[PDB]
Amino acid sequence: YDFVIDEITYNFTKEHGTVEVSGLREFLNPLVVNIPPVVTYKDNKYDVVSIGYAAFQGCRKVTEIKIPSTVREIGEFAFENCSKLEIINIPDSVKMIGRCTFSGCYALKSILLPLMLKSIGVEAFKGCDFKEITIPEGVTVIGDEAFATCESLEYVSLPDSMETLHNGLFSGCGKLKSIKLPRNLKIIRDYCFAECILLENMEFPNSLYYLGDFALSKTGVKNIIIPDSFTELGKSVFYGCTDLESISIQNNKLRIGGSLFYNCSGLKKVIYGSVIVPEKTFYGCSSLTEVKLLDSVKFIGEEAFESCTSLVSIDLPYLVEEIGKRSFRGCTSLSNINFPLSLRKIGANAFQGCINLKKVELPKRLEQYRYDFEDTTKFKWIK
Repeated sequence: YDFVIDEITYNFTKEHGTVEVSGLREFLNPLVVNIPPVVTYKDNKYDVVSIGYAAFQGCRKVTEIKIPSTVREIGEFAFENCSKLEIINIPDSVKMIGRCTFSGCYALKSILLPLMLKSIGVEAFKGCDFKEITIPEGVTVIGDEAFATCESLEYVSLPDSMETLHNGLFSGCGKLKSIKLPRNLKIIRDYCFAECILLENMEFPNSLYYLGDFALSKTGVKNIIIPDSFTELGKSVFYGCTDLESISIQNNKLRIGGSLFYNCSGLKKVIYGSVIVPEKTFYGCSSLTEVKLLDSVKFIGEEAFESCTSLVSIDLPYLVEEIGKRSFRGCTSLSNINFPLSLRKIGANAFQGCINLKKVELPKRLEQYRYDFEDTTKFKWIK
């Protein structure tokens, strides 16, 4: 630092007659930091116009910081890991909250953002203990993981003009039950709501066409309908959702990654119409008991229904061409399945472990696939 006044250290900044707060007085061997708007040093007055980069980083004993109206800029990391910080104000002139500014402020239970704020950086509020936050209408960017691990957050108002939610924005917000999405939202990026285990109420705007990888993983959703307005779902979007009971994805042209409902162990009912059921879509869906595949479904991917141990019947629609490797492996309850004459290929061990699959009917043309069933399965061969 350049000089110290009371408990606070200062650095000279380029603008004539100005200083930045650079930290607190430290001894080598409830705490309120009261930042003044003006300090005098060696007969000259200096306006306190900014808080420096990492100025209070790791100051784990501070409980309150009072920031004067003259502060117009706050550096990245400024209050990072201020884990006892409970009380702080952001002056009206501050336009950006930078990277990690409040990351790790686990005791911070509220904040009011300046109405003229324009951007919120990566991880800006990661771990803060807010119950609610309102984002001013003019905020045009909110960075990755800005509210990740905000474990008390129950209410958030996003700017209504926002069109993209960044990666991991609300990852780990395990008290968030609802969110109102911006009315013209286009894209939800990867991990956005991952581990929002209580999240139940979220309506999709008509404009929303993309959900990224793991975007709704380990959420609280109960019944999902993917409307025709979606054009792409990433991988693992609903991975591990334990409260999800039904899904409907009927659109024949929707692009979908693998593992969408992997480990959705509460999923009971499926309606599915996309042309391909990708790899591992329903892996480990051990409560799944009703599966409606629309006539538009033509391929059942590798391991798609592996470990669906409650599924007794499935009607394969009349134009199915391929069943993948291990597609019904370990479906212990599976008893009733048809093999349409459009079928060209059955993958290795597709019906391994299907111990209750006692009788099937196949064309002689597919008899080489008999080894992909349990040796107890009896076959009726169609000439």
